[PDB]
Amino acid sequence: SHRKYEAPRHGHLGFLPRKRAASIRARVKAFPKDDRSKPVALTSFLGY
Amino acid sequence: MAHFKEYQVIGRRLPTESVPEPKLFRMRIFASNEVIAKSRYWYFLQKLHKVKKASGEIVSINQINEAHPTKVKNFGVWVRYDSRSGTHNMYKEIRDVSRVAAVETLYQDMAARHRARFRSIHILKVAEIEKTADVKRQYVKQFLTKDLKFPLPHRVQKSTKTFSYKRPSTFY
Amino acid sequence: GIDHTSKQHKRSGHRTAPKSDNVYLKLLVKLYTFLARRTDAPFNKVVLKALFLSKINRPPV
Amino acid sequence: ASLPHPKIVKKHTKKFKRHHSDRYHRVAENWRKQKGIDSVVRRRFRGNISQPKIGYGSNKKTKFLSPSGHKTFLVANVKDLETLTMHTKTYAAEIAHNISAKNRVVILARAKALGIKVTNPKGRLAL
Amino acid sequence: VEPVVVIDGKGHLVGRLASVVAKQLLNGQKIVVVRAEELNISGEFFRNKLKYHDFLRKATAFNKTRGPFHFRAPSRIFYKALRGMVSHKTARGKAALERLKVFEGIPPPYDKKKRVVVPQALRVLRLKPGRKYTTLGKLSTSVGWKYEDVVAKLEAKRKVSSAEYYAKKRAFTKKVASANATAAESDVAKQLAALGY
Amino acid sequence: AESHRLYVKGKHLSYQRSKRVNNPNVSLIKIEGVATPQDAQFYLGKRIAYVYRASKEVRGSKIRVMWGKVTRTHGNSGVVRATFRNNLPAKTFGASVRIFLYPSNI
RNA sequence: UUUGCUCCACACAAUAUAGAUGGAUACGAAUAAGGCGUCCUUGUGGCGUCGCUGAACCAUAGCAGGCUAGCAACGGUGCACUUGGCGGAAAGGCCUUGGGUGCUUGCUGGCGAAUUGCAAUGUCAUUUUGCGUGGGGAUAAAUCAUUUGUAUACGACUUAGA
RNA sequence: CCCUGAAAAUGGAUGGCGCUCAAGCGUGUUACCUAUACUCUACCGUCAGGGUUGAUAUGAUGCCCUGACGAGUAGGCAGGCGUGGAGGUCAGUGACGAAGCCUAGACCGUAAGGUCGGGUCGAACGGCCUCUAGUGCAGAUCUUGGUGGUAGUAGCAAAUA
RNA sequence: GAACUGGCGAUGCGGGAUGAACCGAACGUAGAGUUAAGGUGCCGGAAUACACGCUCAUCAGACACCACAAAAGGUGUUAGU
Repeated sequence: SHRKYEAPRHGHLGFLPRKRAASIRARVKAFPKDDRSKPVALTSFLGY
Repeated sequence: MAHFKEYQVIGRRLPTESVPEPKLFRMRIFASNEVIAKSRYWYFLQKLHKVKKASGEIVSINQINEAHPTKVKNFGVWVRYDSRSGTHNMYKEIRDVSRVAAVETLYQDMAARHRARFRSIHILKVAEIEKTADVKRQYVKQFLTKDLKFPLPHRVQKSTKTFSYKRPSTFY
Repeated sequence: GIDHTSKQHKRSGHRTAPKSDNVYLKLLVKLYTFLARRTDAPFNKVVLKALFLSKINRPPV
Repeated sequence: ASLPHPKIVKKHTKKFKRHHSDRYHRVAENWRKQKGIDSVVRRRFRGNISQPKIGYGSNKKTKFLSPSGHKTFLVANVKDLETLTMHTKTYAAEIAHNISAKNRVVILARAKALGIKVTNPKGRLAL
Repeated sequence: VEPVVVIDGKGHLVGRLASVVAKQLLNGQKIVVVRAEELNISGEFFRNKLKYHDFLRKATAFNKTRGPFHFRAPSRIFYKALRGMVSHKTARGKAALERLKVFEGIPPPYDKKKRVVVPQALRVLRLKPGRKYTTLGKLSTSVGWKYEDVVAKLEAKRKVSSAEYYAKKRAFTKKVASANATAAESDVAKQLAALGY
Repeated sequence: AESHRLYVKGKHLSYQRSKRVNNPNVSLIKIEGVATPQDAQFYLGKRIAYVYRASKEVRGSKIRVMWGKVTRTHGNSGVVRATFRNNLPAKTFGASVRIFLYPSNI
């Protein structure tokens, strides 16, 4: 039978699995869309 | 059973001492063979007179061949058939070269359009239409115009092999 | 399949030999088997069948 | 050689092993007929082991024949062996398992003298 | 009869092509299918998209990563159709499936090899004119395939290069036909015509 | 000559079978270039060889042969039935066989 | 590491084959339309011709293919050399310049084959290797142990140490 | 015929893939596929009907001829296989190796089983005609004994060290 | 819960995917041929046979037992009175 009281789910199912990242340096998955008219430039930087 | 022939079936009641020479009733029956033709004869004689096969006899069964089996004819057919919810009378027109072929077309068409099985069809009448202006259905009328001619667009050619090397055409 | 009208493999229900192990009775049976095969007298067949019977089927005379 | 015989047909060369003798060690291969009420073997469902039947019986003209065409007669001594003296093309002598080696030598010599084939001439040979 | 048969999937109906290819592979013929994105399915696009969404909802409830997988590429949709027509769970089915390659577009080395058609699976020969049909590439893009544009660009490049090949081929075959015709009506030509050549 | 073939190519398709039971004593063979039972009537009685390779050399060769013959036609599409001295091993479903031209009635 | 590793050649041994037995022979698009050829006042142009299947085209003769001289002509086709290009979708292939050399059944010439005994796949392919021969090339790392805490139940992770 | 009427809970079922001048629906004509069914043949068994004795055959519940049959729980009957012991016989086997045991080695039988080879072993044991029974095991939460997986696992953490 | 018959129980085999009972057919061991019921795109043996029509569904339909559908409606389309 039904829950008898509605509640939102606990936690976000889009951040699964809650495993260890394969590297200590997180991967950059998407870069900004290229604007070929602009001067050449880095789209990201590294730091601590 | 649509390898149809036409038979004349003539039969009668069995002669008795008080009534010799009964009245020799005759029917025209479309059927695949003589056994079915005699069955249909007794079916209709039972349904219209008080004569069953046990009290009667088939005097003659003869196959009637089309007199001019190689000239295109317009045929008017009257049928009565049984639907799922009642009995109906129908008139149809078939353009074809012989009576048996018209009746074959009739059975196929009644099966296709009304789901009427052979069991469910009585062919009341098949008669050649003597002349035009008596044809009343447009699907027959449109083939009776002057200088008729039409193409057959989109020809599909049979291929004997699994793979073709040419990406075929439908010209005709 | 066959629609059997009678029981299959049915033994005739008659003794074809004496049940006894008397060798002399068996020699008598051999004699009358030969006699009933090689003569047409029904007497020999009757005697041969009578030689098969049990004690209760041969009451004293 | 032996008497000429028709070709030997066995009709079932495969041992009839008891059901689940490959499943449980406690069930021996010696054939037993399943008598359970639900047994698929007894009910002869497709894909199961076959059961021994009288239909598999050997042709009576080749039954008991060895592939050489001889019937086997077990012999324990020379006197047993001469019982096959006049029957060398239908019977072959087999020396019993419990005959000593020095007696097997004598049996083999007599069999070679009389023409009797011996099925196991190599048993207990000394070297 | 060829060691490898390369099938141009453009204009074929997916299920009839799948049935033909499955029987070929099961009978031991090697098949490479190119231009899977140009395959056809009978019925309107919205109808086939509804069918694929109904496919998409089927998944193992307690773990979706083990449920039925929903491949979006046109070549994998056709491969899915080929499964179900091959008993893929047997060793013989795995061998028949290993005899098969399916591609979007025509990659090398097949871009320089002859492509054939399967007339019993050709839409133009099979579907009644006026019946709606679906294009596999657009259906795949709608259900989440990512590479329709790059395939179209790269196929345009292959088509221009192929057109240059064909113009050269036309020149050579016209030369050969004219020189053959010049050498016709000679004694050998007369005798070969008498023999049927 | 670049060709030396004196046999017709064929494919071993399957055993004789119903939907769920096969019969390994009979093999179904598709002969290349044969499409009707009328055409397949030509090849009835022709010897068939399945040729295969082994690592171990047996009798002066490493390539072994299984002999059989065409018995009757099968279906409407030129497939024939064949029987072999020993049944074909069913891993050959899809393998090539050779239908020879002997015994010849032509 | 019983003088290691790797790559070309090479004869040997194994090997094990989802199945060689003349050739996978390349436009694109349309199908109620097209292909090819030709011509022009270059088009969504005129004219002609074709399809109705690859039943085609190429190839195809020679001890499983041995031994040889020419003739018109400078063809055809392999093998190494070589000139330049083109191809990145998985390019790993395609095209081309020039010479050398073998064969040529385009035609006319010259010898042989047998006895596998009346058939027996009658062995001609394609992989993966290991041992040798003779030429070329190169001359490391990882783990354990120790160490850190951006990590951690243990593994694992992240650092450092000639 | 199609559509509306036509709403249920894990994701899912014309069996599946898929199929649209069908690979759908109605109807017709053929060809083809395959059951332990039908036809013919062989072999096994069963039942039935028969032949076979004046020098001719293991001397007859033997040999042979002919025909037809063959599903089966509970159950009935028949013919056989195997075990302990008893009478008789083979003047049987055996320390030159009995019995037992092991043997993806061989042979016979439809089968119960029988026989042989090889290895191990050390003192008795078989074939045949009969007699006799405390005579055949997979189960009984069967009895007694022995041994697993679990598993190098749980646990060996109260009483300050 | 009764009647008659045929079955299952006690029974495998081919077909209905699957299933005690449905269809076909009942069974010694084999070979050859032919079929039953059911099928012949592929799974899967067997015509992507031939022929006449009907149907396009933004919940099509697809074989008896059997795994459901109604009253009521539609200038959808097809025949007809």
